[PDB]
Amino acid sequence: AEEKELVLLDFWVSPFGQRCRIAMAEKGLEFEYREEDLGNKSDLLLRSNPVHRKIPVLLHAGRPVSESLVILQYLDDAFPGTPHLLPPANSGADAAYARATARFWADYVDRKLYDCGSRLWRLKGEPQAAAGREMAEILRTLEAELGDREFFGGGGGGRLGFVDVALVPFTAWFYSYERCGGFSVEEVAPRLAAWARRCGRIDSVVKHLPSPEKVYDFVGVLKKKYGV
Amino acid sequence: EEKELVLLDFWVSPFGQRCRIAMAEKGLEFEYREEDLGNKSDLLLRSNPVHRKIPVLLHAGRPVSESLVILQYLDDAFPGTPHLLPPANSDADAAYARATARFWADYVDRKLYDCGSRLWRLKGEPQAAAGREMAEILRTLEAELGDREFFGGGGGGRLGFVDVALVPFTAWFYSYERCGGFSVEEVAPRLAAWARRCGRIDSVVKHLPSPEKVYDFVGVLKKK
Ligand SMILES: N[C@@H](CCC(=O)N[C@@H](CS)C(=O)NCC(=O)O)C(=O)O
Ligand SMILES: N[C@H](CCC(=O)N[C@@H](CS)C(=O)NCC(=O)O)C(=O)O
Ligand SMILES: N[C@H](CCC(=O)N[C@@H](CS)C(=O)NCC(=O)O)C(=O)O
Ligand SMILES: [Cl-]
Ligand SMILES: [Cl-]
Ligand SMILES: [Cl-]
Ligand SMILES: [Cl-]
Ligand SMILES: [Cl-]
Ligand SMILES: [Cl-]
Ligand SMILES: [Cl-]
Ligand SMILES: [Cl-]
Ligand SMILES: [Cl-]
Ligand SMILES: [Mg+2]
Ligand SMILES: [Mg+2]
Repeated sequence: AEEKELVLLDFWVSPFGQRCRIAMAEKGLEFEYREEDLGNKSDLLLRSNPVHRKIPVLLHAGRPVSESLVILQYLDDAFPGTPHLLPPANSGADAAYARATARFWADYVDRKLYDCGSRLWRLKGEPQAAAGREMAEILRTLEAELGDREFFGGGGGGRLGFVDVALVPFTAWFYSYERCGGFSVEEVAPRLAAWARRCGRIDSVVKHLPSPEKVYDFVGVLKKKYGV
Repeated sequence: EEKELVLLDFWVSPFGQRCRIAMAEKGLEFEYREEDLGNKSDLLLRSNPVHRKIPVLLHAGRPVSESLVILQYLDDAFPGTPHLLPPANSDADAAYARATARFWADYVDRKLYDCGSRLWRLKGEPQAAAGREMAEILRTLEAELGDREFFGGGGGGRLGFVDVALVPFTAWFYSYERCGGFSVEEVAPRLAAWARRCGRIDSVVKHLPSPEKVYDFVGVLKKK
């Protein structure tokens, strides 16, 4: 008799499923994690997300919610007593505008990180370097939005907000972006690097993110799984 | 910035048309400004510097971009007006209904625009292929609507989040049919029916062009 029967269909190295893991951890919500083999998807995943057949999928008392950013908003809507990722406009202030800004930047993460990152290990030579330059600029753009704040959330909450959660799993890929793209996050976007180190000390993030070296090793298998 | 709301837009954009419809549904007046996409205004470049795309909604000079974002902003910022998404804490299944609505609106964004463009862009068996895929997409939206009057709640009798997201694309159905070799009536009749019902609603009459005008525009796109 707690809050919820939560189950998460996921894949260990997924940045998208990691979002939902961190958000539940942040919220004190316990869940059953089920590892899926994406080459051998389970009947339950295929039934629970028939449209996309992707993880993560969150099942709350047997009813599925797909798409990581949708699950994140759900975790606020469905559990109003837990610390919120987006400010409730249920208190007015500049809440409405702050929510819109947060959705814009989470959307921007969804549009840029995964796809643009993947080019870094799918391409080689100059095309790879060019993809690296675009990655650096994406990180500079994130940096610019963070400005002088401790977190993307705005703010003074001292904890992870919606955008922070959306972006933080990719901090585990920064190393891989560095080696493949030919730049250093520290040089290109020092304040984003500092943000990644701050986030990296937070228990939810420590728990749910793999190390940069483990991700680099996975990128290694991906780099083979495409050309040969 | 004469009235509170200024919408930077492009006349035939289905994404801007969502915002126009949403405001009309909410009783919110706004100033409409046409952007020349080959000559973007300084105001647009400054307000959406990240993507440089319309629509942009400026509420008392503050920009909100991304059409689905704007729709949610219009509920959040104007809580007294008719809602596109049911309020989470104000059925008691609101949380789940909202997630379902966001899921489907995302589906429209991920499929309609992109699958549709291919239909006029390409010209042969690839065009045909695009055709095939659009038909399954419209079929999938049909199955989510099921026997309901609107994608939104129901009992209420008005457009919700997903209706408004998708409705402008109903003006493009004729063009998809022509370009991709299929019939909406054959592949998704209940969806065709939904489109007709929405087409009697004041906001939709006002802000959507006719299918023929969309098709002519498609023809202008091709010639170029
Ligand atoms: N829009 C998504 C994408 C999630 C996604 O890309 N999942 C990958 C794993 S990282 C997947 O399940 N696709 C399955 C496949 O490769 O067949 C979300 O935000 O959750
Ligand atoms: N519509 C897509 C957009 C692709 C995109 O997001 N490009 C990334 C690299 S993967 C980028 O850095 N774009 C320019 C920017 O975000 O400033 C396309 O043109 O193919
Ligand atoms: N993410 C979308 C995209 C809006 C969009 O695609 N805008 C197009 C016009 S329909 C645009 O502004 N393109 C600018 C250009 O062509 O440079 C939204 O929902 O608002
Ligand atoms: Cl693995
Ligand atoms: Cl199963
Ligand atoms: Cl709660
Ligand atoms: Cl290459
Ligand atoms: Cl902060
Ligand atoms: Cl560097
Ligand atoms: Cl431009
Ligand atoms: Cl299906
Ligand atoms: Cl209904
Ligand atoms: Mg750029
Ligand atoms: Mg700099």
